[PDB]
Amino acid sequence: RKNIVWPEQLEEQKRNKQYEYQWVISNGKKFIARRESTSTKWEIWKSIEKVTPGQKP
Amino acid sequence: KYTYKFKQARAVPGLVYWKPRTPGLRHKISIDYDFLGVYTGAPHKDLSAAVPKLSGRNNHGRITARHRGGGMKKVLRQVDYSREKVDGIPGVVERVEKDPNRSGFLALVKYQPEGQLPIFKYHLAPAEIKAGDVLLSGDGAPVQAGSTLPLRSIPLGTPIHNLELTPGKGGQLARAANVSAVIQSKQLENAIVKLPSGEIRLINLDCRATVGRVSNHLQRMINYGKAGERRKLGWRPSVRGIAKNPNDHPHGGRTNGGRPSCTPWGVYCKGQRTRRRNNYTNKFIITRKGGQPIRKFAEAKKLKAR
Amino acid sequence: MKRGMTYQPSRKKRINKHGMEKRLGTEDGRLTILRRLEKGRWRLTVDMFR
Amino acid sequence: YRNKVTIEYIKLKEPENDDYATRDPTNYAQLLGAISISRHLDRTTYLYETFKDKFDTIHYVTALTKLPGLVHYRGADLVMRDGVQWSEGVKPFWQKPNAQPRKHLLPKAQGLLSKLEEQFPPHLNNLFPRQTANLIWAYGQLKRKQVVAACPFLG
RNA sequence: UUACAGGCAUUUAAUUCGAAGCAUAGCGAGCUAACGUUUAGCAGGUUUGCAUAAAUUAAAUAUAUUAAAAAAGCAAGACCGCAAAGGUUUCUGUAGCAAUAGAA
RNA sequence: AAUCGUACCGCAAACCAACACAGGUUAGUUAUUGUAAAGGCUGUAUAAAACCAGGAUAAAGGAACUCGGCAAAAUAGGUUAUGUUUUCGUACAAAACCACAACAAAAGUAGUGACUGUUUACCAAAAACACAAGACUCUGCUAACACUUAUAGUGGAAGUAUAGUGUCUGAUACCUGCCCAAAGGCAAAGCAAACGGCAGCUGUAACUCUAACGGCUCUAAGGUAGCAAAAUUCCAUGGCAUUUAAAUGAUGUCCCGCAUGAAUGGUAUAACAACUUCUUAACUGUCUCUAUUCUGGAUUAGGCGAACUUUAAAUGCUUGUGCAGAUGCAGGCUAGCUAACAAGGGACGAAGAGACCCUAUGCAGCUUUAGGGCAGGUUAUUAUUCAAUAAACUACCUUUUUUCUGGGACGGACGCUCUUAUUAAAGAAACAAGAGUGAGCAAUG
Ligand SMILES: [K+]
Ligand SMILES: [K+]
Ligand SMILES: [K+]
Ligand SMILES: [K+]
Ligand SMILES: [K+]
Ligand SMILES: [K+]
Ligand SMILES: [K+]
Ligand SMILES: [Mg+2]
Ligand SMILES: [Mg+2]
Ligand SMILES: [Mg+2]
Ligand SMILES: [Mg+2]
Ligand SMILES: [Mg+2]
Ligand SMILES: [Mg+2]
Ligand SMILES: [Mg+2]
Ligand SMILES: [Mg+2]
Ligand SMILES: [Mg+2]
Ligand SMILES: [Mg+2]
Ligand SMILES: [Mg+2]
Ligand SMILES: [Mg+2]
Ligand SMILES: [Mg+2]
Ligand SMILES: [Mg+2]
Ligand SMILES: [Mg+2]
Ligand SMILES: [Mg+2]
Ligand SMILES: [Mg+2]
Ligand SMILES: [Mg+2]
Repeated sequence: RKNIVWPEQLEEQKRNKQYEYQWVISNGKKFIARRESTSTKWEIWKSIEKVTPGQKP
Repeated sequence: KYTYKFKQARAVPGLVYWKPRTPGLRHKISIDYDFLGVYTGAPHKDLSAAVPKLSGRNNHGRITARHRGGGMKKVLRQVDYSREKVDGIPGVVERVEKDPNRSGFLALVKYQPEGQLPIFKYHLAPAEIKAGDVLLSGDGAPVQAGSTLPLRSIPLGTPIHNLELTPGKGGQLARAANVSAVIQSKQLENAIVKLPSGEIRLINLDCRATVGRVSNHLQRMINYGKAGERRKLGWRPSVRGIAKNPNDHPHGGRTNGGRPSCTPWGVYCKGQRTRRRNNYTNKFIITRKGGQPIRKFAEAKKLKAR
Repeated sequence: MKRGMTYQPSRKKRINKHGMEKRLGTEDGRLTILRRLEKGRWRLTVDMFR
Repeated sequence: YRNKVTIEYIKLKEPENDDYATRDPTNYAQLLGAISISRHLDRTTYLYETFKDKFDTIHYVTALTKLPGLVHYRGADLVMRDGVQWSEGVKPFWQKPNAQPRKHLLPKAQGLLSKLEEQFPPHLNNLFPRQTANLIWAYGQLKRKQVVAACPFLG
């Protein structure tokens, strides 16, 4: 079996994942939306109450 | 060779002799892991992975390895055959575990490098290593079971296992249950090593090996009592050649064995050689299994042609 | 055993095996579409609707 | 060996120079070659649509200079000579007065040229006398044929 | 000799209809065969080999120990059997209810 | 907080089967001690034929039936002192005792496979296959081997000779003898648990018989133990004993056995079997020998409304005749008319351009030491830093495998001369008959 992915490889790929960030407003509340660089789907990640803009969480 | 007197005696420790309550239990002999102290639970989460069964089918989807598939779920363990990462750091054995993918036993070892977090690894268990033992590798280690050293620092008569053909790729030669290899002499840049099959070969002195044997001495005493016991392991039944029809096998016809025994593709299977006569690796093999000199094998059809 | 029941309908199977997206994925499927355009069939695939 | 055998080796001769007819260019030089040796307007239009962004000043000049040769005259306005073959300054036919282009080629040439003229202006300051001369010659040919009425960049 | 009409012959699908088959290219695993991933089901009873607890409950109470279904478990290609999956024997049916069914 | 599903059918007259088709179709829930809450569903008009199907009861006998206890019937269940066999776990016999209403069905002998399993959808479920287990052989890791145009890639295996590939035997117990000559295959000049083989004649012990014991020929070796009228035996229903009133049967036993025999295994074996064989107990409409009866169809009435088939018809018997078995032709007979219910002798009755056999410009699949080829792998030789050639082994491609004939096969025959019968001109056939020949001579011109 020449193709196996071990847990160490899974964690390395997860830590090397890039995202595109976009701020949106919903019902007067601000949310952060992100899209994975290798996909075309956007999703709402978190709100500004739990995230600090300007850092790398 | 299994005999019914062996099961009746019920002598060898470490085996489970199932009482003949049913037809499928009369000849069944297994291994008692609890009596041996071998852990038979789930593997370490950070050193294991769940994978689908292939059932002997390649990327084209066709059967290339016959009589496979239909077993239980498969989980694979990652084993560090080369301990070059942890050369200086000593390791403490936590458990000895059983793996259905191999015939030997694996050992879980924890390392504590200075200034870092603990590290866990799997290693092929030597013959006489139990939980709590200390394993060491690299220069400055004693010549004792479980130690990994280059061939330049191993005595001639000491049995070894998990030997590396290449300097740093990893051990590949001696892995099966209760097997070992010995060193006969050491030359300028090579050592003469006798392999478990009885072959004498040249191996570079910078390769590494582990002192001792493999850690399962009850492999040959097992008897599966049922057909379904090997079905659960992932093996399927096979049909004899003379039982098939002419369009299926060379032995298909009504008569039995009209022609000398051969493979399904017509190759004689009772002594015909399959290794390449001009194989590049002939330069490292001194004597083949059974005592045949390499030159006798390399130059056998050339004399007949002449 | 009684025969004649070789068809077991499944909507997901029908789209995947004979759908337009499948016919357009290979060269031979594209040729099949052209053959049906040349003959002038009103419905090109089982997957088509307005 | 009752039936004697004779063996012959046949070599398949091929043209020395490659005609960029089917393969897609993948380099700066390959794109120039495909444009220069293009045989039909459909080929030139295909190259521009697919590799639009991989164009330079030389590529735009080459496309313009070759467009006049891809516009063919009507077969009814040409008379074939008896046995004459293409040579240096000699053609296998002579043209009737005021020959007209093919009916179905004018819209293609006009459409293709309009796209080229749109993207050219930024490259006007990177031309050499050879490139300027070829552009002037090409437009004059494109005016003799009913493709353009004036040269936007004449000034 | 040339032309025309006719009879016969040669060649080209050549009086008409009809095979089992051979070669090349495409469409099929929603039936069935093997396999992969995910999911679910199998009343009520019987026989047998093992298994003891953050400190099992009582008595002995040291010493020596003893009694108790004191176990919300594992094992069996185990047994009688409702569902279910099969198709052993008989009869009915035979263009039939059914191009393979019904009752026992 | 947007977007899509929400009606109706869903063990069915609405889904899969051409149908309102006795077939097929997944999961989740509900009442009920000997019963059963909710909910759901509903059949042209009659009856005192034969016959057919599915049930019930039956005097006396109880397998006398039949290829065969097929089908039907039957105290069927539980606990036992004692005995037998075991692979020590099991399995079987057993007088007797114990049962509220429901549910109910044997043992022994032999043959073959250890066992649970799997198989020809639609005539074969088995002794066939698989199986745990034994042995042989190949494979040093970029392993052998398989898929592929392979220069890729993938399975083997992320395994490492206590492992993996292929082959034959088939739990277990006791055993497993000799041969590598010739023609092949493979290999390290050797290999049989690789493919295969394993004789004949003749003389001899008190009377007889037999031959313990001799002689000769030949071969690579000459079948050892075991078992044996077999799932193997042509004479054949072999001889003897048991079993019955009666034995081509069953069991045991005698045995160079046309043509038994040791891993294409030999001989036994507890348990197991919708497998084949025989026997015992009990039970019975299987039978002597049938009778009565219930339900449904048939049968009678109204309504609705098919199919096979049809050269034309107003369509008797008998003997004779004839393409050789006559409703239709010749003689001798036959005289109210049309149907209903019932039976099935004939119409060489209907259904499917005979399958058996022979004949083709025949077709296809399979096999091989029938001919030819090299186009994959292996092997050999040579050359450049994944190549070229081939009388070899494996795989693959293509082609050939007469006619005559008292049907075909088997056997025999096919050219050319002389002679016999079909009279005394010539000619004249049969797988009719009786004899020659495919040369010789340098002189035998
Ligand atoms: K097998
Ligand atoms: K055969
Ligand atoms: K079973
Ligand atoms: K064999
Ligand atoms: K059976
Ligand atoms: K009749
Ligand atoms: K005859
Ligand atoms: Mg067969
Ligand atoms: Mg069971
Ligand atoms: Mg079946
Ligand atoms: Mg009676
Ligand atoms: Mg009788
Ligand atoms: Mg069996
Ligand atoms: Mg069974
Ligand atoms: Mg069948
Ligand atoms: Mg069966
Ligand atoms: Mg059957
Ligand atoms: Mg055995
Ligand atoms: Mg035999
Ligand atoms: Mg056998
Ligand atoms: Mg009626
Ligand atoms: Mg007559
Ligand atoms: Mg008459
Ligand atoms: Mg016929
Ligand atoms: Mg003939």
